[PDB]
Amino acid sequence: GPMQDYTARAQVSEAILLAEGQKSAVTEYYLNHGEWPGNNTSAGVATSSEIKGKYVKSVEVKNGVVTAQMASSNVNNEIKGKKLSLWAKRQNGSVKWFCGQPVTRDKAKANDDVTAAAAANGKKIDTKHLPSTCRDASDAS
Ligand SMILES: [Cl-]
Repeated sequence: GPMQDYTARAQVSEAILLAEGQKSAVTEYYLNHGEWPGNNTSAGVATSSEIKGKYVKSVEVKNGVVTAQMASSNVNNEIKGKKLSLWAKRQNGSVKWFCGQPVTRDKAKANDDVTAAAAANGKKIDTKHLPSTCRDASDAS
């Protein structure tokens, strides 16, 4: 119902905020090297398990894709342990950021494209629990 859906959405908003804190480091890496950072340390951000909050367990950087993982003990059943991603694409004076269900990038260096995450049993936050500003499909432009 509406109380539950609100609770979940509010919790997911914290994951987005924590993931957004990594954007500047990820972009800087890309501009410095002409390719995305493979991992958190290369990007100059904290190890993933240190990027945490009340409702957020971790934030991982993998080939420039920033993926947040919800906690399990104090979040809504439907989002426990589930994930969302942020990723960027060059516009050729700046980058544009995207946010939605989890994605991956196979290589650090191709139109900056990403693909929908393929891990079997996928733990993707349901669309209804994503903010209106975080519903991009993997193929969005
Ligand atoms: Cl937990």
